[PDB]
Amino acid sequence: IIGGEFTTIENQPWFAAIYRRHRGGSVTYVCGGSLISPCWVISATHCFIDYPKKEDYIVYLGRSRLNSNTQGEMKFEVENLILHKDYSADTLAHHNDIALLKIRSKEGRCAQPSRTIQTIALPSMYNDPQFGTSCEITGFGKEQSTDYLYPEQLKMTVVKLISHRECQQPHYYGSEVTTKMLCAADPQWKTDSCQGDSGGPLVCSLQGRMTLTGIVSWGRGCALKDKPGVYTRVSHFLPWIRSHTK
Ligand SMILES: N=C(N)c1ccc2cc(C(=O)Nc3ccc(CN)cc3)ccc2c1
Repeated sequence: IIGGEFTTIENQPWFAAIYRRHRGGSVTYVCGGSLISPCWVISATHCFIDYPKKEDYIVYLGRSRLNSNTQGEMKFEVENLILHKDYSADTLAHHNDIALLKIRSKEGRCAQPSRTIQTIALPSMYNDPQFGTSCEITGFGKEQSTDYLYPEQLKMTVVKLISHRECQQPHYYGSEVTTKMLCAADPQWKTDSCQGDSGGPLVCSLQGRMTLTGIVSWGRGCALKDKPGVYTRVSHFLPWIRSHTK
């Protein structure tokens, strides 16, 4: 997250921290995710497509720092890694950038909701917020495009949704951004999601309900003028999510 503020997991309890175990035992941070039900985390296929072995992943719920075993956190392995069959990547645009991780503890259990571990509601069909609405993003991603380390403490920020007509302007993304994608950015271009925030949530308060409107997917650079963050429009994928979690 470029700009924004530092936060803790009690303010983002649906946030899942996803790591990968390498041959030799080293563990590194991969992407964010969101808890949609006790056994299921939703994220972005681009985070996993190059290393599609479910046994390699470690998922934490209730974790506030990259390298601290936060009090109340829960550690899981991935029982099922479901990638969207029509996923693809263009130079900038990522298509069908959505994945599901069925989680299980070493005892064979799913998440136990608590003050620091909670689900996030899915949106309803054809009902996304209007352009100009403020939404929040969360993640352990880069603080500056030039950084190589990620921040130790979880971050969040707030951005505004941008219309499809505006996002398709020539100086924005033209025809590369589709109706299955949602743009969001800062009008002053000072805060945005960045590398390492992929798969994490774009949460919008809509009609009084905190909703998982988007999943961090792609963008040209980070916090660049006329280059919004681009998010998978979760409402389009409700049939796919329902069918793959039954
Ligand atoms: N401007 C944004 N909001 C934004 C939003 C998301 C971003 C994602 C990546 C990134 O590194 N993506 C990526 C894509 C595919 C693969 C798999 N090879 C790995 C990483 C890099 C920069 C990003 C910037």
